[PDB]
Amino acid sequence: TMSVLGHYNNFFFAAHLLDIAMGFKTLRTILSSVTHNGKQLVLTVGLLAVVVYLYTVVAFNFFRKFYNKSEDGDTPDMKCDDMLTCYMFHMYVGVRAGGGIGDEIEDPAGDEYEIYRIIFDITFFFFVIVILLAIIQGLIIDAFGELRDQQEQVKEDMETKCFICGIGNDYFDTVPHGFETHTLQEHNLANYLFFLMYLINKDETEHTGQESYVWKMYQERCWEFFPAGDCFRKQYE
Amino acid sequence: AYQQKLLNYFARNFYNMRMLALFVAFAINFILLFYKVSVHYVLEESSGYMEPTLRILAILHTVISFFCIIGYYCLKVPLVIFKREKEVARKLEFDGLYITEQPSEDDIKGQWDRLVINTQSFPNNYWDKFVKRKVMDKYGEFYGRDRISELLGSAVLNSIDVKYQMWKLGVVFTDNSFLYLAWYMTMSVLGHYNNFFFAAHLLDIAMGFKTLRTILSSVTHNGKQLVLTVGLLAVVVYLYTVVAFNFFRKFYNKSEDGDTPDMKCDDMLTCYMFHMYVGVRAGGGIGDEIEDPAGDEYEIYRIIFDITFFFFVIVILLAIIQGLIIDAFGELRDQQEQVKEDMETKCFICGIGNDYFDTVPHGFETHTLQEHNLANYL
Amino acid sequence: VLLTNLSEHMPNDTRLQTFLELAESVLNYFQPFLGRIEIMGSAKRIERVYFEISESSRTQWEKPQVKESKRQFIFDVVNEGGEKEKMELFVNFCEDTIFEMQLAAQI
Ligand SMILES: [Zn+2]
Ligand SMILES: [Zn+2]
Repeated sequence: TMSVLGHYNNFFFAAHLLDIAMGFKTLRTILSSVTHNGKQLVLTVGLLAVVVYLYTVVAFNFFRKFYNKSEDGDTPDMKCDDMLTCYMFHMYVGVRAGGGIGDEIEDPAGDEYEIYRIIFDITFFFFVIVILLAIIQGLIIDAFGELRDQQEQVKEDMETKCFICGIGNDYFDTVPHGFETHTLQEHNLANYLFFLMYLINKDETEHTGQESYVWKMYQERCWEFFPAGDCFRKQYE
Repeated sequence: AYQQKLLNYFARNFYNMRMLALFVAFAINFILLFYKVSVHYVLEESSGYMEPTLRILAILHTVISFFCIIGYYCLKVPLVIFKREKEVARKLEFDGLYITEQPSEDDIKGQWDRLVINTQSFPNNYWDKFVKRKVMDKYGEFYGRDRISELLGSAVLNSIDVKYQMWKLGVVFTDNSFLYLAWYMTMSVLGHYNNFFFAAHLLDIAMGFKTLRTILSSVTHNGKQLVLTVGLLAVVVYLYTVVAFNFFRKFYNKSEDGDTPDMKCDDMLTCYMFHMYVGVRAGGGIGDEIEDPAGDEYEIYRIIFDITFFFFVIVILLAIIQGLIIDAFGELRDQQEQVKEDMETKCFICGIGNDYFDTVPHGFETHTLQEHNLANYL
Repeated sequence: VLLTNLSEHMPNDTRLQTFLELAESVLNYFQPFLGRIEIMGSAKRIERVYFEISESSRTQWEKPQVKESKRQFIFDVVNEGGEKEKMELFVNFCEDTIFEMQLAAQI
């Protein structure tokens, strides 16, 4: 439908580039680097929405006279006191500062409130700029460590335990070069896929006895038939 | 009859009584978004009865914060007070602490409970009323048989044990959770006296949304070493404001040019306040807000002062509190990784391990859901 | 199939080993084609069942996207899969992927 509107306007036509959400395979990892930790992302920013709101409450009483987007009072002096636009100041500026909100404000020069001004502003620089943005810094970074771990869990529990049989690497090192064989001959996942093909592909009259067993087991969905522990080697000597 | 029957409503309704308090705290504070000065004033680009709905809801909120803690007084307060009697009871039985140990000056929580053991009622909420006589018959003939029995033992005004009840509230008050909800209610009290500090109820989000509690836990479980890092930053910055206090005093001008009545911010109090209000808070080091040198003898010493201050503070120390929070993720993520690893390995009671119960087909699941299955031991 | 079954049930028969290595060229033709699994065929000693891997469904397993879906499955289990449902998920993997190839064969 964005391609439809290209014939109607060839501008919003080019917002097709968010195919890169599901396009390049490699890039999907880096966008996954957020959205698998993204549920707690929002609430952190939702926290930042709230914590900043509490700072724009404090200034709403105590430091109202320090807001000047306007030059000097000489200009028709905008003092940005209205709690709507005051909170919009603290997000358009105080969140977005780079140096805290005490960069874009009347910094004090001898006031009774100067001690209360700095302490308002040191903490706002820490509790928002330093610490809360580092959360969404680190939250994304843990998401790496959360995904990297999972890929570390795969190639560890694939190499330990053969997938069906639950065994472990150790038992199949008795045989020379064995675990590789056990994963490429004895269970070799695809065969259970392929066997399952073989059964679906044939008629129940045409089943062999082992297979007609299995088919009954399968339509039952009883799942005994997969080797739990005792795969063939461990059955014998 | 109504006072005990409706009592059972609040305890039943409590987590809805407490969350709905936060949702009311949302919509109120969504309207404290709509203030302005003129004397303080409420502009209305809405229905004209919105300031009555604020008077409705703010009274309604303080209503909730009172009727919910009555439910708290019968939900968790009894559990806490269960726990406190328990600790004393077993420590009389197995330590005999008010017989022998006579508890230390720290944790007056321990010392608070000396009074209650004289009472009849003492193990009310412990379901195990034989505590008091058992201690007698463990420690009578050893220390004092009726020395310890001496230690132990309109109509509403004297039916209850006063000493028990004074003890009870003394433990109730020292609950951090009850004191919280009390601190949440006294902000609701002042809403009837001023509907502004009323909206500082939103730090219920410290203990409100379950999911958000993780992200605030992302700091405070590493927060002890957080402070000292910032406490380090307090000290390291102080040493830079010592260096400038001799060597670069003439470079401070908040003032325009010297043309203005030239503020040169030399005073060690306000100089250190400069380095925190600016140098800590720079974004680009303190050499952004200072007379940057243009040919001085001190220029080499100026930059080297300022390169290092940009690194040792802005680059490296803030990255600590960057990474300190980030390790806290990795410190908590690990712990949740330890749980679901040592739950799946070893069955909790029996210490065994996963391996032994893979002999049986599909076995470990059975062993954890039939053979021990924690809840059964409960 | 049978010679495999003679061997893999009953090894260490030189009698058979002579006979099997004489049948070598056959086995090499069907090593891609013979599938082989293990199940518990109601004697509850574990049998092994041999079958025919069809060449269409053989090849279609490896190539494009099943290859991605395979390791996708494995990360579906090792990341989030429980004990009971592990084998129950498995065919739910399979049946989908079976149907995938059945499309992709009739193309
Ligand atoms: Zn296996
Ligand atoms: Zn156990």
